[PDB]
Amino acid sequence: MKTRLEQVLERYLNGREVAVWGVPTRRLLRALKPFKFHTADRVDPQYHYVVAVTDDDLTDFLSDEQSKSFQYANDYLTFDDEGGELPFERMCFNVPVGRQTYFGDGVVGACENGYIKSIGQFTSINGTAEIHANHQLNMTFVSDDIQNFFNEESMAVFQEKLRKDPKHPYAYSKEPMTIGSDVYIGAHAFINASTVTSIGDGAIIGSGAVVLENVPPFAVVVGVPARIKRYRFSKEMIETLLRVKWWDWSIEEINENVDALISPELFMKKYG
Amino acid sequence: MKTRLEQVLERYLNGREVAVWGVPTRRLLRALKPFKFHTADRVDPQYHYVVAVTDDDLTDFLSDEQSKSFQYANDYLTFDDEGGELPFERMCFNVPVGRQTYFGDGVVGACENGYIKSIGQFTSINGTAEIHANHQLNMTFVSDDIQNFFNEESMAVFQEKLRKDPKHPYAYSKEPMTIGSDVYIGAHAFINASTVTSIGDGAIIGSGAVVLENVPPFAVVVGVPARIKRYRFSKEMIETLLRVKWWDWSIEEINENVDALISPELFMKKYG
Amino acid sequence: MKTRLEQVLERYLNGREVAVWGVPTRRLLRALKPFKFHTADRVDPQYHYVVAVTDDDLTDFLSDEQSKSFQYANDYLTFDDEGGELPFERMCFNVPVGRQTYFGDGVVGACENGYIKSIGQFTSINGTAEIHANHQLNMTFVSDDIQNFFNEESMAVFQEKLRKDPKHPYAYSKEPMTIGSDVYIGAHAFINASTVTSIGDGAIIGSGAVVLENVPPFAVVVGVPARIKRYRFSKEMIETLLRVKWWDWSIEEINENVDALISPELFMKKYGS
Ligand SMILES: CN[C@@H]1[C@@H](O[C@H]2O[C@H](CO)[C@@H](N)[C@H](O)[C@H]2O)O[C@H]2C[C@@H](N)[C@@H](O[C@H]3[C@H](O)[C@@H](O)[C@H](N)C[C@@H]3N)O[C@@H]2[C@@H]1O
Ligand SMILES: CN[C@@H]1[C@@H](O[C@H]2O[C@H](CO)[C@@H](N)[C@H](O)[C@H]2O)O[C@H]2C[C@@H](N)[C@@H](O[C@H]3[C@H](O)[C@@H](O)[C@H](N)C[C@@H]3N)O[C@@H]2[C@@H]1O
Ligand SMILES: CN[C@@H]1[C@@H](O[C@H]2O[C@H](CO)[C@@H](N)[C@H](O)[C@H]2O)O[C@H]2C[C@@H](N)[C@@H](O[C@H]3[C@H](O)[C@@H](O)[C@H](N)C[C@@H]3N)O[C@@H]2[C@@H]1O
Repeated sequence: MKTRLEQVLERYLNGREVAVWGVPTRRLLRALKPFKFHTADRVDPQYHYVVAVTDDDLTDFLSDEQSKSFQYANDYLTFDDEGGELPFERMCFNVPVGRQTYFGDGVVGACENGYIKSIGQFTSINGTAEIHANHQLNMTFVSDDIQNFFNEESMAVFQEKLRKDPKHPYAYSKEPMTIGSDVYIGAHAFINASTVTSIGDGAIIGSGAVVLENVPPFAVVVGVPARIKRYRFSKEMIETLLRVKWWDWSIEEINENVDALISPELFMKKYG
Repeated sequence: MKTRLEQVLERYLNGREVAVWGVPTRRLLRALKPFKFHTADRVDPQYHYVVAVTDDDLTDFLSDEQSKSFQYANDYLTFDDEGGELPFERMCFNVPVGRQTYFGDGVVGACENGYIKSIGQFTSINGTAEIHANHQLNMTFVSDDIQNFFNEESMAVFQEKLRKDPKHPYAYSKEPMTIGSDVYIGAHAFINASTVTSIGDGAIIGSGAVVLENVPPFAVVVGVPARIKRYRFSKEMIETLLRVKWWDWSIEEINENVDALISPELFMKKYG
Repeated sequence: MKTRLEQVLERYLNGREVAVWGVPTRRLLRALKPFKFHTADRVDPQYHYVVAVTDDDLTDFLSDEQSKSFQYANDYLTFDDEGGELPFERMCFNVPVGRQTYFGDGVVGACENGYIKSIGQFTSINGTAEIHANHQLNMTFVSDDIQNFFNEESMAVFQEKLRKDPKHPYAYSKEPMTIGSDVYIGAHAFINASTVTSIGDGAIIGSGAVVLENVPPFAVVVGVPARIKRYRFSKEMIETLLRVKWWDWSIEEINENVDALISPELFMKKYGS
């Protein structure tokens, strides 16, 4: 598919040459082949778009006096940062991701696995959070890679049972999960992709939480298994929030309405 | 002793040359010295065995149309994948590992530490699972690296007390862990190498579980600390399973009795 | 700002050349600018100090027969190991770290974020442990990166409310946390940098524990969220330990009192007063 980098370069490269900051990998070279590129030496934002290969390389680049006139995404990006936030809506494999939303390699993998339908705007997911499905639980075995030994006939009856399974092994037979906007997920959290179809808008998933069922909008869930500890707002305000959907506002609307975003009391007065 | 790649090349290289896909590392070049190798350009499975250096390199390889004649393990492997599954029983730091069994870097480390006696067949361990022992808890200090300041005399006094400690700090004076066959371990799980000697065949360890005691065969454990939630099968069927040991079956046997593998009621009718 | 490597070379390089064991990186070559360095081939501790670039590189070096003449820290180090243990007290992003103390990249990042005041001596932190703060919980939004869209007037109003927030979003307006000496933190543990200011001396944080408030000295905490399960020692010996502070002892004193360190009963007979 189109990587994050490719989506950014299609939007912001603007005919410049890519200055690679770090050791180029084969995956990077494949992504840059539609573009002119070279190993960064002296860089000028009028002439160059800087791609740091790793986050390590970005730290070095941003520590260098040459980076001062380079703006995030517009002039530079990290290649190995497929979950990194962007100022525009993007695709992660074939999952739409909203603005200013970030996540780590586990969620990137879940996006590739087809476990995720969409990730909302202004959503914050700690890099250590994980999303995996259940194996089959209604067979004699729980192994998945046993199937590498299955011939065509055995694999057919095995696959056929996997669909009829109402418990959705490997996320079969279910809708991929929606992760809403203005969502927060802390370190080492886990969401089960066989048994969860929605993390509601505004949900907060605490560190260490193991989420086995849907999280309602603006619920705060903690623990193993994860349980609703409280809601962020009253029922009336949650009702208003889901109607107004400030997370779809334009940048101008976000700034014009900043007092209502900073103050829930002013939000309710204006919209509720 | 031998890395995973070396065990695979010993079995499958078949007089071909190794085509390296990705930037090589010091440890890869050490593993490749007995074999002729070169940087991959054009590759053909009749002539070449493709070694992807990193998991990212493999992703790039399998996206290239040159790869679709290449079979997993038989014609290509990832070097940085010591926990990766294989169609034959292998060694991981002198720990026997069964067919189609995979685990991540934490479990690889525990094998190197001598914490694990063996890992069974068709066993599936999430890459973020961890296995560590306890430090000593019957001394004034809990630190391990204070011993870096111990002269000869102090080290001898410290080691003699560790060796008679019935709680097996650093897994001293206990049997290394057996992990059974048809076992599942989910994300962020932990197993204490000081207090656990067996994960029974068929055991399922839920994501986030913190396992401090042996897990009986076919038990499902969850939580912090881990406690049994349920058993996969009746006591009679568990007895039957531990007798038949389908996980030692030939590939022919697996396909012939695939009906019994997918239907536990057929399994008990045929073998119970 | 000085890397761990530079701090070690400043003390131990002793006029030698750095032999780089592994593929060098941008960050390594910048840290090696003040030094003589070359790609390692044949290495001799008389002439060379070996820097493994990655931990995997270090595994390869230590499997090589040339490495048996090299002592840890004195003659070799890993570049990608900013939280690695050392025989001297060091800085990690302006955070003092005691001797023989180790931690992983999660704690290193917490150091860089300003969340940690100091980390004590002989403290063992699993590499998978994580320390981060809460976002603001008193606004309409919980996102942080929404602020990339704030103009200067919006950002000012946002930052003003964060600074007056008594629950310390992003660790605002609180003391960075102290992590004591002789501390142990297990795999996948988490400490909340918004609501924790002290992990007491001698505390044990079990694997998977989610620590949301201060851990008293020598308490053992487990669970999500973490709860005190037991103390390592009696009240009297905890008082004695906090006074003797053997973790500040010199190498000479540590070996002279090895018996008191190994047997708590002997520790109290000598120090319990
Ligand atoms: C550079 N500082 C940032 C900090 O900013 C906060 O403290 C700053 C200094 O006091 C303030 N100037 C700022 O207003 C305030 O918001 O907010 C945290 C929030 C946390 N979820 C995470 O998200 C990042 C992810 O970790 C990362 O992976 C992703 N790429 C980007 C995310 N923002 O890391 C950032 C980062 O540590
Ligand atoms: C590539 N797809 C796989 C999926 O297969 C399932 O969904 C497919 C598409 O719907 C089906 N065709 C297939 O029959 C079914 O089993 O099962 C999961 C099971 C999970 N424990 C893990 O194990 C992998 C580890 O994560 C990895 O590290 C290790 N190398 C190999 C393991 N299989 O990742 C795989 C992987 O996401
Ligand atoms: C190389 N072996 C070491 C082992 O030594 C123990 O078993 C040995 C016998 O097999 C004994 N000779 C030794 O006396 C005893 O203490 O103690 C553990 C303690 C654990 N917190 C971790 O800490 C390490 C961190 O994982 C690492 O990241 C950090 N750099 C250094 C830490 N010690 O990994 C080490 C490592 O596995």
